[PDB]
Amino acid sequence: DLGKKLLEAARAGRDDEVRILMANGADVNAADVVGWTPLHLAAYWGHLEIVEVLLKNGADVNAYDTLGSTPLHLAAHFGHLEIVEVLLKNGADVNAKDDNGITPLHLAANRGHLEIVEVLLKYGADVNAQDKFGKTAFDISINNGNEDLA
Amino acid sequence: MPNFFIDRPIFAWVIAIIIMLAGGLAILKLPVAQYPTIAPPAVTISASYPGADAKTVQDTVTQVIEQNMNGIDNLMYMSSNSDSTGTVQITLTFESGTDADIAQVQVQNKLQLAMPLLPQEVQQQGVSVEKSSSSFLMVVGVINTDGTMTQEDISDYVAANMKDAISRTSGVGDVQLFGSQYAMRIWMNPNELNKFQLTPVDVITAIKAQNAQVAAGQLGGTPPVKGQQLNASIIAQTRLTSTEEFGKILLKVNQDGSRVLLRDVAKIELGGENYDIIAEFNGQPASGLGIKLATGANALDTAAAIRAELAKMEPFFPSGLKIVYPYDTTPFVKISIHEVVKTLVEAIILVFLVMYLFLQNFRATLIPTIAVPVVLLGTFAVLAAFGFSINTLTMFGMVLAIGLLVDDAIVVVENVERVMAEEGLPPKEATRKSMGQIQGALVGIAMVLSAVFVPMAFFGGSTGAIYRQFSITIVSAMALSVLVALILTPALCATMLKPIAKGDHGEGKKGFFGWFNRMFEKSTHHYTDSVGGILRSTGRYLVLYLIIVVGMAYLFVRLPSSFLPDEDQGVFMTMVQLPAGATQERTQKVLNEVTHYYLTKEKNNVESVFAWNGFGFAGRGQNTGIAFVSLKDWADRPGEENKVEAITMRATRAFSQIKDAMVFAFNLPAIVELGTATGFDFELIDQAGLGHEKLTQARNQLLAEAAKHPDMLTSVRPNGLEDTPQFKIDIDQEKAQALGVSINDINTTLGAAWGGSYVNDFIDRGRVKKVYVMSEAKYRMLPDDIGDWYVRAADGQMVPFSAFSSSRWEYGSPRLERYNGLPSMEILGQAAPGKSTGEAMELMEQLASKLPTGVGYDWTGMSYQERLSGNQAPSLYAISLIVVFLCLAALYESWSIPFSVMLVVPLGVIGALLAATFRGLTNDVYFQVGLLTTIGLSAKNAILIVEFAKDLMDKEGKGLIEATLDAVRMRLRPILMTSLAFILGVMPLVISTGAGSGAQNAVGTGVMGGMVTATVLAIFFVPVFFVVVRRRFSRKNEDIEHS
Amino acid sequence: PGADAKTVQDTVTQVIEQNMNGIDNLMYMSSNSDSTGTVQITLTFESGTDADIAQVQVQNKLQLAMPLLPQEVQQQGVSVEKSSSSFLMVVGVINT
Amino acid sequence: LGTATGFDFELIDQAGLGHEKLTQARNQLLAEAAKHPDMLTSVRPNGLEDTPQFKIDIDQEKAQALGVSINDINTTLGAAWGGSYVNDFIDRGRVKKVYVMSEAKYRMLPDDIGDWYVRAADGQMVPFSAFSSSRWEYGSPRLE
Amino acid sequence: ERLSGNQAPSLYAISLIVVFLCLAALYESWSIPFSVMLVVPLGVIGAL
Repeated sequence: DLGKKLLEAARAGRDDEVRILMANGADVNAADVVGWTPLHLAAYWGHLEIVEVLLKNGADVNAYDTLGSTPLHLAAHFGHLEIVEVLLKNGADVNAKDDNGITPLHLAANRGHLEIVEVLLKYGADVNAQDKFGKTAFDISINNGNEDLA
Repeated sequence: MPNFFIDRPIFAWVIAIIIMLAGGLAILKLPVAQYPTIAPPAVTISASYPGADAKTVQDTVTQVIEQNMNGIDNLMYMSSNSDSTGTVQITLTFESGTDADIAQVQVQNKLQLAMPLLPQEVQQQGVSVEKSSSSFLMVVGVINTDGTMTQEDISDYVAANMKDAISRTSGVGDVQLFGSQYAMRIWMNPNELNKFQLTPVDVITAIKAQNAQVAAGQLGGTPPVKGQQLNASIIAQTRLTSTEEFGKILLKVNQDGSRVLLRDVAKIELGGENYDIIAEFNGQPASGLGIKLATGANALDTAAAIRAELAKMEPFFPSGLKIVYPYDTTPFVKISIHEVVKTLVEAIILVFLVMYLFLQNFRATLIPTIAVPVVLLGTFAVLAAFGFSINTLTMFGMVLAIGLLVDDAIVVVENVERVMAEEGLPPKEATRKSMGQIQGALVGIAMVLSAVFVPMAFFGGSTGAIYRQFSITIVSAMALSVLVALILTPALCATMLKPIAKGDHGEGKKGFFGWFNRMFEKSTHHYTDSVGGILRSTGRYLVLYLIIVVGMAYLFVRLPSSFLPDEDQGVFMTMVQLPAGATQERTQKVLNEVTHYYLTKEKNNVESVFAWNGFGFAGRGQNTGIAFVSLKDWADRPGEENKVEAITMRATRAFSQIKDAMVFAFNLPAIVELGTATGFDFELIDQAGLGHEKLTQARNQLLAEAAKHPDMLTSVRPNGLEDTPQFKIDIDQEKAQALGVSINDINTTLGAAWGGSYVNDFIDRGRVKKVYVMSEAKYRMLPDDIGDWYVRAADGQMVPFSAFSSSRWEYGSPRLERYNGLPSMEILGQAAPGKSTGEAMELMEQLASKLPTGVGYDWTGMSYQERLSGNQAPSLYAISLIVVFLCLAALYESWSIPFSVMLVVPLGVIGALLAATFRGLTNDVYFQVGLLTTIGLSAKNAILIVEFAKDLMDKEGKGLIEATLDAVRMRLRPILMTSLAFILGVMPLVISTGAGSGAQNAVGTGVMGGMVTATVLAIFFVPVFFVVVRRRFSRKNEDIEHS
Repeated sequence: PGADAKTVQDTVTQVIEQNMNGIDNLMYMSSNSDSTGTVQITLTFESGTDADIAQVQVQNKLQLAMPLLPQEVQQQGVSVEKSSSSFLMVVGVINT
Repeated sequence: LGTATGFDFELIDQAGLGHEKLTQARNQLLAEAAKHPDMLTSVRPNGLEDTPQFKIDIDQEKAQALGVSINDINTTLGAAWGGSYVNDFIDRGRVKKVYVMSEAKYRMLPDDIGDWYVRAADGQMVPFSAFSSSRWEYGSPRLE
Repeated sequence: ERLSGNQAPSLYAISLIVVFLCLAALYESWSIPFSVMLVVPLGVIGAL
């Protein structure tokens, strides 16, 4: 029925049709074949307002895909600062590890987001957490040559 | 020239027979096809990268080729798509008239300079360059009814034993095989590999070493030693030939001495080169051939020969191998020939009738029965001299010319009958006098009609190619008709007509005919009395004319216009698209449901369903497919409800209830090679440093803004595919370096296992084929299977993939689109109900201009023809007006009298516009050509009316009014005779239902109404036209007679 | 060089032949592969076929298949010639 | 044009037959035609008859055991008995080819096969006789 | 040969017809042409 019409409504960024589908009792926590929830879609693509309409409607803020990644992982990887904040303000695990042991700090530190790193650090991001290769967020920065993050 | 042939009627006969000989000869030898070359020449570059994704394909293949596509002549535009099946196609479209062979050679020459820069995997797969704008001649399907063959087994028999003798058949050019020949499939096992400390690298190296062919020289080889006695070829290694020989390939002799054979780490079977396409004919596995007509080849003779050579193979078939034919244009063509010939032969009959009704002797009915076929046959010889073929447009151009060829025969015979009646002259001396009355006008009519139909042939693009088919056919038949009217028919009038006593109008005959002659004598008197009456107050009817003109304008601006009528072609299409990530097995159930539908709920109508799982018309992928529905014969589908249009609506409606998919059915356009016709074709282009993501953005912007003008655009949407989730896997360069595991060992292990690897060639039953290594399916499906693959370090330890790699989920395109070398997304769509497509584009242009900076746009396909061809029709027909006036100015020796003829133009046009608006048809190419033929016939009537009146004042001294009523009295019977036969002859076309009736309705309705009002109005209006014009431009003493 | 008739036919002749489709006015095709490591593939066209058009379509098709020939065959140079012309003269060269 | 006189016939293998089953049916057709000398005369092949060829087999097990690589074997045999285009030199300003090939006397008879050695990975010279066998067989010197 | 045997009869049937038609035009008669066409075998036998 509507758990499907919601994932695509959340991938498209269609606010009212999300709001209409939440009114139609569509599952906030529906997931596709790779485990991505409407919050996963809205965090990946950068839709703040649907992150706000889903979370206000009881969307699992710490949902993880079939590889262990969370909406904060996507939002911190891809620069959606406001969504990194809105996810974190609603109880997003700031130190969550995927099946590779990668944290939203690892992701944001890779691409050079300096703001999202600080927002994660404030919300208790483990500076010394490690991936499956022993690397931390610092090791990433000296690798990238980003003197600011270092 | 007539007089020469009145005196030599056997000479005139001999020329007619020779003309008939060349024509019937040309018919036997001329190419026959549904349509000539209409779509602009297109060349397609195809390349395949096994296991590669859309991005990898585009960025190692597509861009490399595109950057070398300059210095090519007559190129209109270039477009390409690279998809996740490792397939890239680059189509180059050239101007209409470009030599297709010259275009392909310049493409191939340019594509070549770039071959050294493509990956070896792409080069080894073979980059093809083909002419792709040719249409399909037929589609052959191959099944096994004993159920003993998978589609790969069928596909291999087709390639090895069928495909090549088909490419050899008379007239065929370009054949596409559904599937591939056999490939030696090495299905690897990762557990067994790790347990012996082997990788795919060691497998590939073993096949490349033990499946090889060796040049080994000769015993006694040259230069030999003195006194050598033996010379023999040294045969060292030969390609392997079977699954067993591949099975015992020695991979490794173990420590204890045990041998690691290839069958000890892999299953080995003959399979397909590729498994992305599932092909089903009525739910059964199938392979087949898509066959195209070679340029300028006889479609009738090519299909008939093809069906004979498959019949020369069927004994040598394996048991149960059955040939089937889901598509073949040959029957629809033969029905078209039959219908046009029937229209011609029965239009001849209707003329013999109307001849016998008005002239009442079996002797004058014979003359048009001879002249018309002589012209019809001879037209084919003219078409051969200019390189044309027998097709739908040329055959219909000949029926649209029937009214003009018939009038030439009527006007000549009727005038001899009248001169004999009104003057008692003998047939020979009357024929001489009658020809002196009309031969100057007939020549002048030939020039005027030339100026009407010749400008058509200079439109550009695909539509100009269509008009040119009618233009050359009609002018040729017309020019021949006049020649016959000056050579044969006067000779036939003088030698076959019996004398008529002076003053004898048959008013004293008995029965039906005598009643007829008296009544027509009365009606003529009423006509001239009327026209006498209308001529007394002409300002009243000059206003009536102004109303007919303004009304014709209003009807023209209100009538929608189309390209070519849709035809029930006996086949149609249904397309299937599942959401992203959907698998091959999910789409199959849908196609099995779409299949199952047709062979049950449409049991009477559908003959077969050819389903393809893997490619659709939006792109390629596991989540797409189509089903080709071949109907039963039109004869067994009587009624509206059993036509393709009705069958396609009931299909789409019942596929609304399908949940896992999204399925429509639709008819084929009349010209399938062109497609399109309806709507526009738009391209959104990244012109700065934007990306696929910023481009899909601006597309959705444009798509949403267009959806907010549903008064203007409807059904705007993409042509391509949406982003799908893809498995991004990263190699840690530091760890792989630490564990001593080389990157090259990693990438060929991953690629060959999950994507497959062409290794080398083996030899299957004497025919060279490919060898593929690839993981067995079960070990390469889910991300957890990634861990079960090991790579050898330099020290010798097996290191699992998990020890040097990470991975996430991300989104990516399964089909990237480029236009003219830059990233693009194609956006289709059409104009709203009652709106022009020309103004639908202007909104699309305005919407696209508000898109982000760096995003541009361009029009393509059918739309690109419009944007550069709207200025044409006004100028072209302004040239037609001027030459027509000038020719009439020459015929009449006056600058003003031409105006009396040209004003008849709207008289027939309003009838066509009324009959079209009544029947709810469209301004289409058949309607426009019928407009010209209607306008030409009305102009012929007005020319002869005006010429008779002017000659009465000139050579016989009568005044304006006596000559006007006199001329229009002599012209009443010929004008009515032609129109009665023509209007009656276009009768079966207007009511036509069934195959071909789309075009038949189109040429019938407009011509019919145009014929009716032209004759009703012009008989009254051109007598007004001549009088009012002759009064404004005059100088002295013209209302009164003179010596 | 050094190859036998079977090796020549099955690494060269068949590879080229399978790519000889989509060529206009082709009447028939024949070839021989012999123990001198030499292969010759003759394509004969209808009378009146433009010889230059025929050769170009042959060369264009033969080319797409060059990446699939052994390096030893590519390095020797695959020639494509019009062969139905007759001999004008034969020059011999000797040293007395 | 050549020809003019007589006919020109082709016998074709259209199923999975072989050169051997084809030469068979040819000799069948040739013999039956020779039994109509009232009708056909001088029917015969245009091509060549099968000739004895030296089939030499490499033992994959031994060459693997002696550490001698197959690639070292095949380029040693081919370049010695068949010759190998290597690269280009420059003769009096004109680029020409460079060919390696055995001197004639060491590549005439099957006994000369033994006098060729290949280096193993360890460094020992292994003669051809230590990893190969051979027989006589028939084969076509010109396939049609 | 196999694709060109049907040719000589038709081609020279066309030659006969056009020759007759031309003579029919020259003489203005359908019969007098026959008086000319019958000379054909007179020279053919000498060549044979």
